[PDB]
Amino acid sequence: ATYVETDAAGPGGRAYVVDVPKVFRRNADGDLIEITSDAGRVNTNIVTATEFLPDYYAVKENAALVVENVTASFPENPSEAVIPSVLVNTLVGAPGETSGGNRDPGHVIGLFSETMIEAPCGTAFGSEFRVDPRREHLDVYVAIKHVIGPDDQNGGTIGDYIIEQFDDMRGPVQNIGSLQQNYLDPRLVTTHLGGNVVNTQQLTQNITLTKQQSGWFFMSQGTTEITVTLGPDVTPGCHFHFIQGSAAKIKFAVSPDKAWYAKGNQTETDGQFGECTIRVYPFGGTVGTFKSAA
Amino acid sequence: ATYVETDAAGPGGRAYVVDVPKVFRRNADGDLIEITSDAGRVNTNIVTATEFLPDYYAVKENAALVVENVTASFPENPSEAVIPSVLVNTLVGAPGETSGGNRDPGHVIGLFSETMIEAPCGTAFGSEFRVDPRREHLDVYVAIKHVIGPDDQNGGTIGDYIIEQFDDMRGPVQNIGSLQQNYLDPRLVTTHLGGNVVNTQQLTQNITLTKQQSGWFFMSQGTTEITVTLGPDVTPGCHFHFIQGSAAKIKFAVSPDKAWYAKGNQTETDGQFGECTIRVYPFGGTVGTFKSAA
Amino acid sequence: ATYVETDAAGPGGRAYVVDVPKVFRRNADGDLIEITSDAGRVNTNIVTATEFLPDYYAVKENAALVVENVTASFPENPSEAVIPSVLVNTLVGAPGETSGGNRDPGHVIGLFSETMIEAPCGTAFGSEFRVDPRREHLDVYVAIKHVIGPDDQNGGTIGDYIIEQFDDMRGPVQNIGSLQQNYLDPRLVTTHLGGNVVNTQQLTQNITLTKQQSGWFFMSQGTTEITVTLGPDVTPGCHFHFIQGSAAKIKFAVSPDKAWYAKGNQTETDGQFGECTIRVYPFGGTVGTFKSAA
Repeated sequence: ATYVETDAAGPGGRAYVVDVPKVFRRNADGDLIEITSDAGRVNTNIVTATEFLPDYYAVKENAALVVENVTASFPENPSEAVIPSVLVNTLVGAPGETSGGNRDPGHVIGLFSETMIEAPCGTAFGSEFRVDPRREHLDVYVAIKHVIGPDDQNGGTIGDYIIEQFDDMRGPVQNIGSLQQNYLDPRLVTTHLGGNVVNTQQLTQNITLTKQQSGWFFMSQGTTEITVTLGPDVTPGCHFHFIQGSAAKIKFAVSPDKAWYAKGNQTETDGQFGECTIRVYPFGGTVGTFKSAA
Repeated sequence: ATYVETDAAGPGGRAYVVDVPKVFRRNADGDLIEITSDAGRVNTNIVTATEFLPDYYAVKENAALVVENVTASFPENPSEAVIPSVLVNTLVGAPGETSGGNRDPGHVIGLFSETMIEAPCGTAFGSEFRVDPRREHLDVYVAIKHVIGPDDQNGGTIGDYIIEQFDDMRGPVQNIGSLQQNYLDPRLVTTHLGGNVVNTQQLTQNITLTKQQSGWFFMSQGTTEITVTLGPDVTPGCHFHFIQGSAAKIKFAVSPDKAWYAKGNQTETDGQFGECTIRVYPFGGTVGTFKSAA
Repeated sequence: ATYVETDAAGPGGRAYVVDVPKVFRRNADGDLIEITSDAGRVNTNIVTATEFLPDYYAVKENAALVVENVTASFPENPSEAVIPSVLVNTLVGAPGETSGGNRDPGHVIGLFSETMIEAPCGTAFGSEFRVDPRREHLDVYVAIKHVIGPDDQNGGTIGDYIIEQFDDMRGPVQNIGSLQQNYLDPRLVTTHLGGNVVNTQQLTQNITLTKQQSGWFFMSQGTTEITVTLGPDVTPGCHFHFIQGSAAKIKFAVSPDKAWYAKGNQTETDGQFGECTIRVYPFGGTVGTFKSAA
């Protein structure tokens, strides 16, 4: 780190020529930040309790970190450049280097959002996506977009890909009152071009159907009769399928608020290999479509 | 000053360190210009975008906040820790105290994303999840991965959990053209294990089927003749189901751009409980499977 | 350069000042790179990860950016105010001005996540949402929402509002091992009121069924018989729908691992307008519900 006379600063310029690729790390209130082109790292904030002010300025003044990006092109030349607001670039391994990596026990996270709740709270939001078309027309908006780079530039191989992955914690977690997934606006259309898989189970004891049992396949296996009771929590719209693979018969019952509706008033399957489709319609309309054993 | 083996510049080290959080540089005029930077909790950027350039180095030149996190390890000792590029924590209630909380009117949000529109905009992205396997092999990729704390370490309870909620805004918004959820790659293998609910409708008058009503279960009610007309918008591949629960007949009509197809050119139902399943197919092939009344 | 005491770094502050307008760094190749400050926060970090420590305090040490929000409120008067943690406000055009814009080739991204791979890796997460109810009870939690400003506040229009978009990259991308979307907790209940669209195709030669083809509709065209073989990859819980669209019969074959199962061991459709519903059940039970040609 000296002042030298070099041509890189001009025909006869002078410069400070610190001679290490990892130039000044700088010391913040405890940590070496990075090259002297960065800012503070750890941010904390405490908000003051107030009333409901559903305004953008109000939530801005309550926010802990505010990032805003404004683009202003000319009317003659509306630009076509990609303008992200927040760019999080997770990188593993230095470019041009074949050193190290991360193993299975650990994992790298592009963005970790953790909810820390220990006080009585009404609702908590993990994310939110709002669009405000104040003045103009937007041709198309997408909340979540998935892009994978073409193989002509990326020679790597991805063994497995998951769009969305949800584990099971029936043992470790019991305090969840109810977990669901709601789409209250039927305007959307699901253009699912792939396959699908549904749950299946074999019945041997009498069961009470709820909203979770919507749509699986039931196998009546055993010798004693198996009774299925449609609980009051079952909502119109779901459907269940039953097929008998054994000699045991299948009995059906409904909640008092549901009135049985069937062709011929049949309350059980006719025989083995007989199909039974149970469908629920508004104001408690239970319809059981039966198929002959033969 | 001085050069140190900090180990914060990789496994090797050998970086240059300055022991104060602010450094400066004297320009030609004689006044100091800061080399470093430190912004508060509010950040603002204005960009005069040039022509389209899909280069990551060019892309980061327009972002208002760029975050990188590089993981480096020895080739013989790959890392096994967890490396989140960005960590955001939403804490309610000071630890060691249960005082206070948030009711229904106020909702704590881990991450807020929103947009204002004031100029003609082509398209807008609420998020984007890219991946570039530039050189090496990656085993598993996950876009969104939901985690619930185990109850052995969590004495509290969660009454309701929603992995995704989309409300209905029939009244408040009417400027939206279409609502879509596209999966343009049939190579996707969706795996489900929960339940499903299908919207159900009771038909009583003339109806022109569109994209929104696809996949539903329709009920024939009343005595007057009910006609279902398939408009041009109905793309191939959609499926519809109809059940005649009364004596009202059901007629089927197709747009002139496609030809109706059924069993024996039967363009109507046969009677009560005569179910018709309509499946559209390319080249204008609209097939209808008709079920006998008895 | 020497540390000095100046007011330019705050009232009664100290700094590290270089007395030359140009400061240079020697990179790994010996070239000189000028050190300069751009616009926007460039928060960056490099981590030499230790062993696996799955603790919040431990993991927070490896984050390039940490945001902490504590909404402590009084016990007798809990708050009812919306309090986000990270607020992102991307907008186009200043309020009150219609000048300029951004056409379709360009776009704005609310949060541009990224992931570059240069070294072998085990697991990568695009994002992660976690809830930790240590002490108290939470009423409702929703991971991700979708809120659109009501028209009484927004005067513009939206063309398309895509909840989730996934394009097709068969050409550019062929190094992907597989594409999946797994839900391995059966307790989940979904309420999809919108339309559902699946993939349909017409057979022309002998084919082998895969997981991607589950839940599709097929028709046989021509005169030569077409053989459909269930591949070894087929697992229990799938379903396939087949209809003979022409005079050519469709023969059914099963891999040695799976066992064929049908009413009367009917391995092919009798004639045109026949129906088959092939469902795979535990222990390799490939059971096919059959409907005759008529």
